Amino acid sequence: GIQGLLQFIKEASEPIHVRKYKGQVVAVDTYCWLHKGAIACAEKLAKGEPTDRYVGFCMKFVNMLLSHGIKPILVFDGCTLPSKKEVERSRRERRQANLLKGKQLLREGKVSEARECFTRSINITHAMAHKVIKAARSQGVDCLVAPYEADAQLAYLNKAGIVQAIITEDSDLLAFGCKKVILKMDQFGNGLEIDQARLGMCRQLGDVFTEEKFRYMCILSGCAYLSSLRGIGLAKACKVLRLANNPDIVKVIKKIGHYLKMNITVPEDYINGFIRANNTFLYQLVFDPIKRKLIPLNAYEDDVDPETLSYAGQYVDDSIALQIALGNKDINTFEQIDDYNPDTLY
DNA sequence: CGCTAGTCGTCAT
DNA sequence: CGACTAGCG
Ligand SMILES: Nc1ncnc2c1ncn2[C@H]1C[C@H](O)[C@@H](COP(=O)(O)O)O1
Ligand SMILES: [Mn+2]
Ligand SMILES: [Mn+2]
Ligand SMILES: [Mn+2]
Ligand SMILES: [Mn+2]
Ligand SMILES: [Mn+2]
Ligand SMILES: [Mn+2]
Ligand code: NA
Repeated sequence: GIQGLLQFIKEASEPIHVRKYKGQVVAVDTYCWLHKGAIACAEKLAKGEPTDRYVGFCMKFVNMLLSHGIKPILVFDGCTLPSKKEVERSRRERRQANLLKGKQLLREGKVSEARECFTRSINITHAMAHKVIKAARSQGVDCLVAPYEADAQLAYLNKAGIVQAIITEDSDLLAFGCKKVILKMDQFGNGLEIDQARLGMCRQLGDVFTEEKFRYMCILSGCAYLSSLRGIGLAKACKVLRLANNPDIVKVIKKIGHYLKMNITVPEDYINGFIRANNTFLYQLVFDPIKRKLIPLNAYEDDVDPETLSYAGQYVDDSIALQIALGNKDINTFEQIDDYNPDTLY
């Protein structure tokens, strides 16, 4: 997620109701609902007791969408992306702590604080996701497990014209080049929409409303794939790309201190990591549900060698990718946990 | 002052 | 995933 991006481009946002997309197709970033839903039953999840409350939670949203003639496609995160591994480890660490300190507090009588710890330690498993998937399919709703981050899969579905809008809490989706994004959507259908075309409604951006420069700015502010330089956020990054008159981004980043009148030490690795992050936003693997095969989010340019792009996701055989996308294949064990055949979105 | 970095909350009785 | 804020320059 781009820290503070939603406030930074807030003038491009427009309150809406989802009936706006009646009779159209909308893809969902389902881990947002999953997380919110799992919080409601955190005690039982932390204690290992059985629960399916989070299923009902997600399902009231899905049913709400259906009541307004919306075709939802639930998308799920798949295998872990190397580019993101660090950030993920950090989350795990925090969760681990909040589990121990939680249990600790249960052995000190204090349950009020223990629950506040349990709510911050929930880990969303693939089994839980799959429960949501079965529940959804029982209502005729398509589900799709992304090969890697759902962000990219969603962006792809949007850019391909497969869906008209993405529902998510996550600002990243704009850096991936989503067309339309629906944030803050509640159980009634009220949300905030940001169109890519309307980023020019943000005077604060200047000419940084093109897809490329916007992406550069997001990376420079600090993202999941690369931490910012010391003291650089959206404002500074944006400013740098505004004053930037050179087309080559590397030389810009080498003169970033000059553009901001600061003494910024830029490590040589920061460049390669920037290239890495850029390439990850551009080329992260996704699954074409129509051709049923793995593809990068955008076609490889002449300036990128795909062999160097392992951090953006490893290729696997299309048949495996398909079984993962169907939610048939367990991400961890790669064993078959279900037998859904749609032949008897795809 | 604007801005970044780090801490706290998402559920729901 | 984000919102909020104390404190940084
Ligand atoms: N605490 C919390 N609240 C809301 N959304 C969250 C949270 N942690 C992660 N996420 C989002 C980030 C990803 O888009 C997705 C999977 O993250 P993963 O870490 O694999 O579960 O869920
Ligand atoms: Mn609760
Ligand atoms: Mn895989
Ligand atoms: Mn995500
Ligand atoms: Mn993201
Ligand atoms: Mn070219
Ligand atoms: Mn202040
Ligand atoms: Na930053």
